[PDB]
Amino acid sequence: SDKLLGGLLASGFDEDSCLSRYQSVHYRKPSPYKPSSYLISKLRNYEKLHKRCGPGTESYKKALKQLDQECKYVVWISFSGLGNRILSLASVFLYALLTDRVLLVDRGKDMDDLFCEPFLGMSWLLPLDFPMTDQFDGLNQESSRCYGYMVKNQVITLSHLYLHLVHDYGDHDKMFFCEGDQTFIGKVPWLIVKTDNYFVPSLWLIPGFDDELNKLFPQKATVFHHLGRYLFHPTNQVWGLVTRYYEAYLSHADEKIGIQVRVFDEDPGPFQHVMDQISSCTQKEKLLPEVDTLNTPKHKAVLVTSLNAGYAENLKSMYWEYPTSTGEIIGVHQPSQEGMHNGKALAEMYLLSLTDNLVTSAWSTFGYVAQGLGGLKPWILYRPENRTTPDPSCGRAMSMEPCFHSPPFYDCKAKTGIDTGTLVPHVRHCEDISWGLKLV
Ligand SMILES: Nc1nc2c(ncn2[C@@H]2O[C@H](COP(=O)(O)OP(=O)(O)O)[C@@H](O)[C@H]2O)c(=O)[nH]1
Repeated sequence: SDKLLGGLLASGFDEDSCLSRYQSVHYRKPSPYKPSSYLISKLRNYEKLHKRCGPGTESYKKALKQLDQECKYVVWISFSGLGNRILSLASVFLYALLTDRVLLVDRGKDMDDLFCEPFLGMSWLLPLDFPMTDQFDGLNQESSRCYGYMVKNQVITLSHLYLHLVHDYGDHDKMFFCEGDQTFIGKVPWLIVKTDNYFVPSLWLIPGFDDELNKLFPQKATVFHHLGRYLFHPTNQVWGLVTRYYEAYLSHADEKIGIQVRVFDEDPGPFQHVMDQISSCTQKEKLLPEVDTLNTPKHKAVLVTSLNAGYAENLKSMYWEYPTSTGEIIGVHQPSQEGMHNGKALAEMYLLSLTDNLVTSAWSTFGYVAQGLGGLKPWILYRPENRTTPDPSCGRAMSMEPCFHSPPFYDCKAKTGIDTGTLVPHVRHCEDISWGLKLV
């Protein structure tokens, strides 16, 4: 039932310690995407595993002694910007599900300040004494237990491997995405991953993983919408930022439009070419109305997020200064202008996720997280060139999924390059960044 997201969440968490977990319902349209029964059982079974093998259990103490050389593990290193961390952690989780491993999370500076516990009865956090923690900063493509390094140097009983899956990775790190190397990695009890990518799409190209993924996800472009909603619930101090903003500014409207504005440029602007992009997109797509210089009205709330407030200022000044062609009543709202940090950034992604129709910015993982949690197939503001308003200014995404920006392009069987975006109908080149891949 609705608190549990059609069965995706388990009941029995203590409510006061993570209010947001089951108070989604009061702020959110129910999602039209039903998790499959298979997936539900995958998630209930994972909780069982994570309980038996989790941090602090006897089995975890037993498995830990294998670091000097019936439970296996993958560890995520807190690394990169928040949006990356969300995506990448979700990917690692899917990985864990596909390899019968326990997920442990490096809490970094902030992870448990931002997210509640997602696994009933046992913490997902990596213990603070974990032997290898001090190495995490230093782990890279040239480390001795780097899988890519070992393959390159043709080395090959491993108790642990580092898996370098950062965007800068290479031909050898990429072999992670091949069946045969998966077969070998399969036997290693401790995996340590550093990554900044939503690498989910290339898992669908790995035989055996394909069959399971088809079953878990009959609707293939719901991977981040289900797993993201399962894993990420914001803590009480983040959720207060959401509820307070939503209550004060947002909850009167017949309709909500999200506009997620990321401008990848070392000058904060604001830029007139992007202002014009945003008013062309919202108008040409009938997301917001035109204004004039000469039923009964709906109220639309425009939620703008950006580092700079100039975009929201413009929209605000336009709908203030001029009547709408439609008679519609438009209000424009932006929460911050950042130029608690991480907490505001998360809240804003969750407030985006609450909108009825979302505009995103090309290449931005902030937009990916918001679209995904909300189950929103967005309109993507294309990445400009030469400070000119792209024409067309935006277009509808193929699907609500996040883009894998740095995928491998290798046919593991033939052992030769290949464009892995043109192999199956459900894995395609991204709308924003044509190099990448996403599920459709
Ligand atoms: N609060 C807030 N922070 C933002 C916004 N846009 C960018 N940021 C900050 O800059 C970071 C951008 O990195 P990331 O989250 O990985 O997303 P990306 O760089 O757009 O792909 C965000 O996490 C925020 O800390 C915004 O609209 N609101």
